[PDB]
Amino acid sequence: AMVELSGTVTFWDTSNEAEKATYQALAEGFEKEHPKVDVKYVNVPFGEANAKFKNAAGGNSGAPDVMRTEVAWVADFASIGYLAPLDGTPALDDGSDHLPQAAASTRYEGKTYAVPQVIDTLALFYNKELLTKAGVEVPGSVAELKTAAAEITEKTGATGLYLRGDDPYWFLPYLYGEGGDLVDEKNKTVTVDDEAGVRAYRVIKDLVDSKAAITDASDGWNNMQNAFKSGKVAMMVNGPWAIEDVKAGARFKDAGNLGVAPVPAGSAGQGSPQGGWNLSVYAGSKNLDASYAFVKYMSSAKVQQQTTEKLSLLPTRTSVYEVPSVADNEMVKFFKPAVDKAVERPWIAEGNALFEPIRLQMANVLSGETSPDEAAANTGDAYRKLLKDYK
Repeated sequence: AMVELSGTVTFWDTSNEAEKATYQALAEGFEKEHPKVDVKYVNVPFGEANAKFKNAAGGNSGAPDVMRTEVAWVADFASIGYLAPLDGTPALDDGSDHLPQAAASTRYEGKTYAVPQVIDTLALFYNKELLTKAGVEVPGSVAELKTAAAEITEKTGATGLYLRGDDPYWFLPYLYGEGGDLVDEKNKTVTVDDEAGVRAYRVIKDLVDSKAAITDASDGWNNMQNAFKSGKVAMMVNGPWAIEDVKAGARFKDAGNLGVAPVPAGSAGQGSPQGGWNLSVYAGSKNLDASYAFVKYMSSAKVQQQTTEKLSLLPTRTSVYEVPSVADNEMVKFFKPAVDKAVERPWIAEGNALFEPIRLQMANVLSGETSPDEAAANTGDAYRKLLKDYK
């Protein structure tokens, strides 16, 4: 005789209205192989979950055993002592299968505080009919995009690209395209203001000045979706969360008119920012052993496969992409090449705080107030102020 896992595992899930029934069933499925564990599923709106978790942990009461953690939230929560370390625990038993970026997002200062669940990124969406009418290939770089945009405008009147100007996550493809990045964690050095960062601010302004792209200082989500759905532009950069809305658009009655490609390269690189979700164990959990097993189960190939089949979320396990029903999934077909271009975030406590300086400076570049060099300098200065021990 051996004892079985027992006790309670409270799981806080942040999945949306359409996803939560499936995720509750998957979570409760843990009880099939562990009937003495009581899984208590709770859905927490994603935009409320970070604060709710911090408040419960900080009050030493009512915190879940297992928390669904956005990729940036791993370092956020670990940096304030709220996550159990998972190295040398049974939680990590499924190991090298994960996409490297997804694995990396689970680590904070040399320890593992999560297991990967799903990944996403930004990608270049394109109107196939407008590109076909114009005679152009999907552009693979900013230089190619400028040329393609001019052909699209001449032939069809549409602008090539809607460049999202009011949300800093959409700056990152341009930064990565110039071979740049926000910080060098290893050397505790701010890098957003090196020449690659200056060039990235220059690229976005050039795209608009040259008429390859249009943008807006406000309401950028709606403006971008309306422009792309209507054919005012032929291209936009966006994520999986946009697909259903695009399919409701007037130029996409035939979903076969939508193409998705990786974001374009810049002069010295190519990459798109990384999103997604992991699973973490609360540091103060009274049921660590069952929680380790629960996150292993929810991160497992079997569960990742079911998640894609039911919800079309993108797996982190390389093996799962070889499952026929996964390989032919609409979202996997649209996004896997883009996911191969994902670039890791800086996995630091202040990762999310790095976005606001970009938002402000990119806005000021696009309105003409601030030059690329001053924008990059301002971004770097704000980072040095936020990151007191970085050079």
